[PDB]
Amino acid sequence: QVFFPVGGSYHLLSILPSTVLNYEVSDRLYRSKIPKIRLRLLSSNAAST
Amino acid sequence: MKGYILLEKVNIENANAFNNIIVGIPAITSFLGFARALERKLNAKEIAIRINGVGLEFHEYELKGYKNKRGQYVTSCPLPGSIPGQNEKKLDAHIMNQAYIDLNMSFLLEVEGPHVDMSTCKSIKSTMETLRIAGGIIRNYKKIRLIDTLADIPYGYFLTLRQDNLNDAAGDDMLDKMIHALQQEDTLVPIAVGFKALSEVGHVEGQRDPEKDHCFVESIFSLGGFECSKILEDINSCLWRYKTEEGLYLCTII
Amino acid sequence: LKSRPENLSFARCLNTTEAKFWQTDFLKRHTFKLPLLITDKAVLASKGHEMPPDKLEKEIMDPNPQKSQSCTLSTECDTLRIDFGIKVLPVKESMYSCSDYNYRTAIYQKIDEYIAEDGFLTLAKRYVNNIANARFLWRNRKGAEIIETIVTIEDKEYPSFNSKSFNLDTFVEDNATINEIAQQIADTFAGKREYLNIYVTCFVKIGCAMEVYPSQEMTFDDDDKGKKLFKFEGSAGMHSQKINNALRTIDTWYPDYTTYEFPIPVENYGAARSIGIPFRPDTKSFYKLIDRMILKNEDLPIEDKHYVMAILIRGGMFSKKQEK
Amino acid sequence: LKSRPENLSFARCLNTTEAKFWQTDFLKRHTFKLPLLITDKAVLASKGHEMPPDKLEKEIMDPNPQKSQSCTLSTECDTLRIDFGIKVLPVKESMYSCSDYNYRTAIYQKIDEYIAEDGFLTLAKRYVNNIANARFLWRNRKGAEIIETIVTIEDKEYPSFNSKSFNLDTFVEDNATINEIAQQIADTFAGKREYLNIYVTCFVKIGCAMEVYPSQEMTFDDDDKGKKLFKFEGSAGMHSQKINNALRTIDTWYPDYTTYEFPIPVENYGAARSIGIPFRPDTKSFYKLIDRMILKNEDLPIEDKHYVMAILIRGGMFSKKQ
RNA sequence: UUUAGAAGGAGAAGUCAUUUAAUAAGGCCACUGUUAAAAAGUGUACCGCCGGAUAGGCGG
Repeated sequence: QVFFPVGGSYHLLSILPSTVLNYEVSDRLYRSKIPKIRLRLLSSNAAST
Repeated sequence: MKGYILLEKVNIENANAFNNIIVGIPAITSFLGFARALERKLNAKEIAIRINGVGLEFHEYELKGYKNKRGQYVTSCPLPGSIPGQNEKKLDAHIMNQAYIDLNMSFLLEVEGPHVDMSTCKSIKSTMETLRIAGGIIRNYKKIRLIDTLADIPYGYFLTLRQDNLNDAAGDDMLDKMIHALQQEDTLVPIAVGFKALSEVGHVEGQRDPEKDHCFVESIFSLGGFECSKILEDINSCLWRYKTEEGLYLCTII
Repeated sequence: LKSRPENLSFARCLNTTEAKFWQTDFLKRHTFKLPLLITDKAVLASKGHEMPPDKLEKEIMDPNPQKSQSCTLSTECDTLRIDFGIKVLPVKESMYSCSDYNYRTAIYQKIDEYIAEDGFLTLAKRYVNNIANARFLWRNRKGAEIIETIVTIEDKEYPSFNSKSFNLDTFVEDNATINEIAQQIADTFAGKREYLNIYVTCFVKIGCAMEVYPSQEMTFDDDDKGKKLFKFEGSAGMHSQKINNALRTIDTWYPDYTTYEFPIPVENYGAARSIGIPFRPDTKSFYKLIDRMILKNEDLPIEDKHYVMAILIRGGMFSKKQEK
Repeated sequence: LKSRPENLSFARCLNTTEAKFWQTDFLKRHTFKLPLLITDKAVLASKGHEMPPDKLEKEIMDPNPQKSQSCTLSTECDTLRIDFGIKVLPVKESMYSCSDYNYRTAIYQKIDEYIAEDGFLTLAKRYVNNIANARFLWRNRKGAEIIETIVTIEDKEYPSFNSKSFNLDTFVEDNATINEIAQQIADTFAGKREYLNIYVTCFVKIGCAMEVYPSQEMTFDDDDKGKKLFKFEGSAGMHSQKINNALRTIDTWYPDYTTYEFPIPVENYGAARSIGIPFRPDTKSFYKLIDRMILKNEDLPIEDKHYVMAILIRGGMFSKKQ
């Protein structure tokens, strides 16, 4: 959660991640040649949970 | 009495570097939030100024991890100490996605308001020691200077917005356009530039501060490029400033 | 005041940087230094790990190719030098987020009462004591001829220490340099000072062409599974997390201290990785003390106050139990 | 206590550095030394390996291009000089991790008892014996005229050794210098001192422009193929973990010792590559012996105590799955 | 008011035995370095006296 300067006042944000976009990006980067990272910092149990 | 203040060679360690689908340069919203926090810290003090427009000049970078023999990057994370909630008493803790980066960069702030002089630089120097940049920790700095000429900017590569290259590519959805535009030009990199809106303004049970307006957001991604300081066109065409619309909190150049 | 706020968080007031390793000679340690680099290596071992008595009969005589990395001093430099720095910020101006307001006022009042009563001097003296004995040498420390530590604040070069003549189980309170450094740290802790900067440099006479021990990275890869050491700007170094864990090893007020007689790092439940059991799994934990201090007003003993403020300096997310 | 803790590991107590190779002349041994570098060399074999008779007829007369490296002495020096060092640390202050206190106290008590009876003297004598007979030369020991080993402690230069007289099968404990050094090593092992720093310099006379044999790099099937040699600070050298294997050849207490009658390096299962058979594949292994010594709390013969202390000196990862 | 706030990856190790790179050869022709200059900057600081103070002060 962050604070954004809307006008002269402030708004509170509740940032959420888009996992379907992440999966699509993973597929497209799999079938591509752009430099990329794997980021295997996860386990099967955690991903299940 | 408008002017420009340059913070020279600021070193940041363990800065956050993991957006949803981006690893590397942190989001521009982090730098703008740092500038806003600096302005708020000064305004809470006796010196009253205002900051509009920030320019970033990269000098060095280093991702936290190592490089494979195949050329890929493998990122490292600190050992998770303890996590609140369930299973908070066991020695070993769960590991989520994270990345970190060290970077040494210079900042250019377009500051406006009364009493813009060397006293303002001294105040910013005194009050900048209790701040963080994108979750990182400031360690050292070269100096703070008052700059009105473009020729005084040291050597470095600025970061601008190149959404035209994104919009000038084939493909129906802009993911294909972004991928194709990245294939044409190796300089272009994807960066996060703001947040969209996924709900309506309201109040919920449990938040950082139950007085402001709550709104669930998403991460907004675009393209960007690196331009040398010696071949920069103009001072004004390198700044990053806020932009507010109907749930379209964003950072741009203008 | 019925319970803890739904969103309360703190930040660490003791921020350390990444250490960097240099090698030099003892007689010229004040003049020159040389870089220390990390070298890859490969080993060929034998399968000696504990195997089931079925697989053992099949692969007892099998070779074991493995990869590793190592750091080693050169053949003409016999002194290891480690430089780093600390930044100190006030505890009161570190509560980044607090949803409630009465709880914030109560926390400020209790912090002010603790400042008026003690003055944050015990914890400051303990931290400087941990600095002086060079506990930050988790492995290299062992087998050292001479250990020398030097502390500088901004320009004043305080006299050097001798970490060999310091027990790692007892704390010293009678030392002029320790007294003034801890007094300045306590001044920055209470709120009299906006910030404090400290620079630490340690020389170790580990021997000629011996082995030094940098920090080890935590990486995951399908093909490689070897040992990877921390490289900092092309030189060997130590993580800031590892150094910070040594500094906050001040907890001597945990239950059953008379059965163990060694300090442990301060944590929410008193857990330490070295021992494998939590020393505060009960009403001596941080949460129970902070409930017996703020929610129901009660003058806790001085040791529990020390532990609570030591937790607060460490920082964390001490919020309420979140619910759906 | 009933079982080993879920996390248990011992750091090593004998830290050997990495050898560096120099070349010199025997008459000017204490005067000068010269660097010994490594030279590339490509080779052309004639396909001498064993092949099936299908492709043997068609692929026998072909050449074979490979690459490799080599290290030989110069044409003016006939002596090879090897310098390295050892650091000795107490055995008790070596348990890196242990997720139990009862096990730690039991191990400390057992080590105190072993110090009470023996005092870590036999193992110290055997280690100095393995230093004296120059078992660490490996293939450089073959076909040598004079081997002279010198051990220096602090500033006391101990009298030189004649390494060829010692036999690689029996251990001598009657030497004055060997016992004098082993006393300090045992004192460091027990805990009377904090650390010991030994320095070893070996002179081997093999002949003019002969060949020396440094350690060979282990290469996986990723980069390339070909022989690569170990270069320490430019000059050739030996791996630190290869010298430690030679000084670890003290185990003469395994079963069926009378059948073979030679020492073997201290291993968990008693594996010996020089003969290819395992000497401790059963209840005489370290895992079986340490359980009866600590958990069951029973007395053991002093040979098994010697073997257990030798394993503890080397160190390892003695963890236990739940 | 910063995808905010938090963090010990650690212990153990034998890479190795062999080797035939080898035969033959035409680097060739042609060419404008040019004009102008201050090594002087004091060129080297000596005989003596009051100083009993290696304090500090006079004469040619």
